[PDB]
Amino acid sequence: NKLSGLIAAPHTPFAADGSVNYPVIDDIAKHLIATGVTGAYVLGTTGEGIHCSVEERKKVAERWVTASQGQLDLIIHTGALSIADTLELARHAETLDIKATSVIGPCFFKPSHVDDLVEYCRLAAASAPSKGFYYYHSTMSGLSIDMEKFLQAAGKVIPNLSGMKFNSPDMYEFQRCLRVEGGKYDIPFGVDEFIPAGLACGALSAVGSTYNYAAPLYLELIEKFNQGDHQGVADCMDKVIAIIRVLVEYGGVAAGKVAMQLHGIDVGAPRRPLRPLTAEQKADALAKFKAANFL
Amino acid sequence: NKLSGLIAAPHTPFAADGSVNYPVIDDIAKHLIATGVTGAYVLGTTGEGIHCSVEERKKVAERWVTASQGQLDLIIHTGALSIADTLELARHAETLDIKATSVIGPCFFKPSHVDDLVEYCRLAAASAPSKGFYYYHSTMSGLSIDMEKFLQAAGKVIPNLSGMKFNSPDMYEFQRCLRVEGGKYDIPFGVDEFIPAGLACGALSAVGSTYNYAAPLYLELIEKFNQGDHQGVADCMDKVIAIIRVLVEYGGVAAGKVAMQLHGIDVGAPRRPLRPLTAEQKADALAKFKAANFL
Amino acid sequence: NKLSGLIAAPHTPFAADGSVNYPVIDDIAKHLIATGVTGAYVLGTTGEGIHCSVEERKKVAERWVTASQGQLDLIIHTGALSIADTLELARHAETLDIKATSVIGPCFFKPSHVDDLVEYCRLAAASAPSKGFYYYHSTMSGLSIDMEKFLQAAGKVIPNLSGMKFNSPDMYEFQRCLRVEGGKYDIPFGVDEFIPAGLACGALSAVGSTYNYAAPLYLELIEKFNQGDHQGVADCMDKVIAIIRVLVEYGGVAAGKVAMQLHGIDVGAPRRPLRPLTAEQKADALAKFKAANFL
Amino acid sequence: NKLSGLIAAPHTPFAADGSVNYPVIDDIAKHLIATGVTGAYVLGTTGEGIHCSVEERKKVAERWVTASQGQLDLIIHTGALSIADTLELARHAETLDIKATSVIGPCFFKPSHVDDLVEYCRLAAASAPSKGFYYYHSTMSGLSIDMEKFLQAAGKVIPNLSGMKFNSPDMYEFQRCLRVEGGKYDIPFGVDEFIPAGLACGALSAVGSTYNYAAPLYLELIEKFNQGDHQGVADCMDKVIAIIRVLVEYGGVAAGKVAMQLHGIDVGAPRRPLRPLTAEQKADALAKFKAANFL
Repeated sequence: NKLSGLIAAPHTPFAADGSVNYPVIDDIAKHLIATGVTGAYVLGTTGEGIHCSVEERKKVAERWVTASQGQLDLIIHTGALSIADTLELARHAETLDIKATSVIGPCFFKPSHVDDLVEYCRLAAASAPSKGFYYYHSTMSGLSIDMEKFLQAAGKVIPNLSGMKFNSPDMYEFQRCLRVEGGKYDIPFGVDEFIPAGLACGALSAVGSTYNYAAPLYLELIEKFNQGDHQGVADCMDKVIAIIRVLVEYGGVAAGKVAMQLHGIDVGAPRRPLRPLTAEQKADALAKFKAANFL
Repeated sequence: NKLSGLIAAPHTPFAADGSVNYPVIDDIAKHLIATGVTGAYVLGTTGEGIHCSVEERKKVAERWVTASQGQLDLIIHTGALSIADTLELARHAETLDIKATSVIGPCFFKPSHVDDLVEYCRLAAASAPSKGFYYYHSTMSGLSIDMEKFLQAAGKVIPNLSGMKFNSPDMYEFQRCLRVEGGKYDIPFGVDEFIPAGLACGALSAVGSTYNYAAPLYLELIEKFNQGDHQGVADCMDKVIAIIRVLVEYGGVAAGKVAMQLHGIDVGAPRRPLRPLTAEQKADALAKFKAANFL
Repeated sequence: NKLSGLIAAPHTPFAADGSVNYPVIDDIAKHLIATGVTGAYVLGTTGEGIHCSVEERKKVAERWVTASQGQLDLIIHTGALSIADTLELARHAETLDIKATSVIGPCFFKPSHVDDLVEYCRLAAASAPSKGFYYYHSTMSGLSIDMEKFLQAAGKVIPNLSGMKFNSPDMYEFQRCLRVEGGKYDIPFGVDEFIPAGLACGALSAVGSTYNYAAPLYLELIEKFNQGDHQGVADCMDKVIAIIRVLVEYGGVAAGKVAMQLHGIDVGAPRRPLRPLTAEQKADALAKFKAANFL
Repeated sequence: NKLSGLIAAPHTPFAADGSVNYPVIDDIAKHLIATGVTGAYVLGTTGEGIHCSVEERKKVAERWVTASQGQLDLIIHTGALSIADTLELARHAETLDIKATSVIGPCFFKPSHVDDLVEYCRLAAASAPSKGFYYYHSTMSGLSIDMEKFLQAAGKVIPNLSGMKFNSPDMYEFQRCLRVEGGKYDIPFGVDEFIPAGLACGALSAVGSTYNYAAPLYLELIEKFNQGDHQGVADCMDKVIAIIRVLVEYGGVAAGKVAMQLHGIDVGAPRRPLRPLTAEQKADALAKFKAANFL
């Protein structure tokens, strides 16, 4: 069963001292359900998964299950630089009522051959075997492996392979991945500000940080696209562009976290090494988000 | 005013000894006109302009004017690493019945500030003042200058600025450039294998190498896209993808030059430093182009 | 007290099933002491620190203390993508009889401003305050921050700053770092195959993987350098080059681990995602190490 | 046979309007001879060769022959993006009383295989067959070809191959190149700010821009290095570092051109696309050069 619609990549909320603020996960989940989002990609980049300890990540995933009350497709990102940590997280995720697990490409010792990336993913997927498995392809990992070649090789050895979260501007590679094995795999599209391109290139779902706080804007864009209203799509993209400008100026995680206050949710600052916003910067970011006129 | 439809970036034909084979330009131009292409972007990357001497480039541009008989919008790429060469080529282009001149970003001493790239373009545009002027933005130049900021700054000091040929996968930047100065500028889209993305993001024209030999395929794709026939676009992209695979395997210039034989035109090998294809490779490339089923 | 001489960056030994083989740490330590190495940089890149869990890393550091019996300067790399993990590791290292802790630059969310990298390091250093602190500068982290600027800023806020392990070919930057604050800081040089350059540019110590199994070769090179025997330095570098060729062919961690069998120590395979060597590759690597003629 | 000592890479002097100011070449050459420089690498990066037209480059090379009166080893850089230009420049250089020609790696269509770079060089060397031939390896070209493999392959098909100008921080690669074919080839070292590293790694000569105006400083550094006076080398490098800081702040070509005024020589501004210095910046750069205390 492939994903559909908008899947948020939610933040992990931190208290003033940087500890995980677990009850605020309930707030985020309720907001996602209310705004038409169909799922959550948990503890990925936007969720600062790699900023949390193994024990924090287990507790965050458990809280997402209880908070979502079966109303969201849940995908748990279990990736970490340590295979010990990854497999421990995968074994825990296997005990949860979730749709799938996922790992991003290791970004320090960078796999440079298809087979090496496949074997890393095979281990993670085999530790959560009764759940689906998505590779998380991100340009932030800096890998040079072609994702069509990866998907073809991984499909032969990972029996619970579901597909790939695609965080890359390479729309040619995206289209080739959609065609692997006769279209078998699920390739949720990961670049929010490319959404007209994703739709035109065959995306069935999109996973992204801005759907945490601007999902109705994108649901309107999708409807205008389906209705052939090209001017309406452009008008929606005026507002999408205005959002992205704030993320570029102030940092995607930091500014996106501030944006949650436009829905009454204080998810705290990012964790170091990410830089927090000053009070002046937070007020400027909120003002620019409001001027974007999407709420 | 603005370009429309498909603009081919034609090859420069070389004889067996590597000299320019000027009469074959007549053949290419007749083919472009016959297949519905509306213009030619001359002596760019596909045309190996930087592989030709100043005197060769002057004669090539003259031959395109004569060969096209007023039936193609002609844009002459005048860019070179030497400003002396660039301005000599621009002064010559100013004497020709052409639509516009254009320069690519200098790729050795790479401009790193907006104003530095603007001043280089300003000199080139001012030597062909009565023609339009397109900046050629290519990721091959390796510059880190944002194209929206460039276009805003360039518009203030280049009075014949027409816009920008956009050879980059950054669809967010593309959409911002389309919006500069209330949509004043012309931003032809340069990434053939992204054409559904470009169209969905507002492209009014496309400029590319594959329109030299597969224009009917892309004309059909554009028709299906304008009709909202999403499956039709994907079916066309099956064939586009098959073409691109051959260019990736054998080299874009080298394989595209071979593809011209499918229309009876021998444009020779690329010039060194580009590598020529062996007889066996040429035959394999032609077989793969035929199997792509676009003719 | 600045480091002196050769500091090995030891491997972490794994058993056949990938678990940590703690008693083999005793073997490595005894070999380092016997071959004239003065210290160990523990759980860095060569030690696959980021491949181990927090609990594994604590136990590995404890074993290095007991194994070394006060005969080695010990520097514990505590860096991890999670600040929670890093500070937990630093708090544990503070309880150990070691010289210093160290963190590498975070490589996913890459700090792009000096102050942001400084604050990350300040937190790690302040959790092991009674030990020295070395920043681990590695080109593998992909950061664009100038290390002289970093050291000048970090010196103002990190009171236990000792200096920097310098794993970069930028010998100009290296020389500037040696001069910060009148030469206050310790800059162990991290590129083994550059050692003549490091010596000529003022290095007082070198930290590296090849000193695990080839320390006498480099001790001879250093003596020849000090004695003005330029031909002897070149002759030693013939053998250094032969070693590096094997690391390039088969992987630095994987081939270096195999090299430990030339001293009777089986440190196992690298952990995934690093690729293990086949039996045929291991035999070829050992044969090439022996042909290098350094043992 | 092989170069020795310091080889300056001289500037090309431009008049106020950007035209070549040929008589100032006489001034530069007289200064180089007076200060003990043994050769000139002409129309390379520092000489802005790729900023000059073919006819300008011919006349510049002719002026260097006349101005130097047989007292400098002359190497003419003939490289250009167009093979037509390169071979025309090489044919002209073959008529001159010079030591060698040279080409830099093409930087737009980047050769990615050894044999492709070899064939480009082979053509350029074969058009000036009675002169030596140096490949110019520069990281500015952005090629990923290993220079030892290149030199081994090039030696088999280029009979007048002399060696390689080495502008890269990879001292391991440098040392391997020095060893090719039993040490046959000449590998002048191109990174001024690394000169202690180059000397320690076997350099017999250095080619660089700062030897245009600080040759006595580097002659003293070489003397101290050959004496094994490690503190003396470091004291000289204090002044080298101070020079390099000005080039980093204001641009290597732009600031180095200004530095020629410290010897009474006005070589003008760089050519566009390089940015000129304002009057205030020129005065600040000259003050910083004077404070470096090398004159």
